[PDB]
Amino acid sequence: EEASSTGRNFNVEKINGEWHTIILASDKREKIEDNGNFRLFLEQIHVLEKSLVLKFHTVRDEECSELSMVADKTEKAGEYSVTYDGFNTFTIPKTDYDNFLMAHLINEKDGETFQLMGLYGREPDLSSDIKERFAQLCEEHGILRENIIDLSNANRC
Ligand SMILES: COc1nccnc1C(C)C
Ligand code: NA
Ligand code: NA
Ligand code: NA
Repeated sequence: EEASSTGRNFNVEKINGEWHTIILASDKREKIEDNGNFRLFLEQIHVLEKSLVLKFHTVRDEECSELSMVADKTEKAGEYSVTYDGFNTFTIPKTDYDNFLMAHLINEKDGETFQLMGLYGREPDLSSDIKERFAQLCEEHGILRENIIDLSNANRC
């Protein structure tokens, strides 16, 4: 069974736990390239009453650094906000809880904005069919495949 965070049948507790960044995408590709601030490797999501504690690691010169961030629920169901290199809001348009999680984020910094989409897996990689489903969701948001970066060959420290 699949659900969206914005949907009536969403069960937020079910996204608690281990996750790995499999693919990232953006309509501002530099944000997720090598030294981009949004090239984040998710490790776990801790579900709380009104927030999600996101644990990531970033990479610089082949060196991993831990980074934790707290996302608060906003006034719209299924939407979360978090301060990180600007003001961010995100939703989970599709997840099956047991294999994948697809997030759609809007960042706003210095009066600008960009979209980020992420595909996270319970294991360090996902099937090619789920990766294709993610590409389809990115296309629905006007993000070209050339702006989608598979990081499955580089998500471990
Ligand atoms: C700040 O939020 C993020 N940044 C980069 C990748 N993924 C995320 C969360 C949406 C999980
Ligand atoms: Na809104
Ligand atoms: Na959407
Ligand atoms: Na959205």
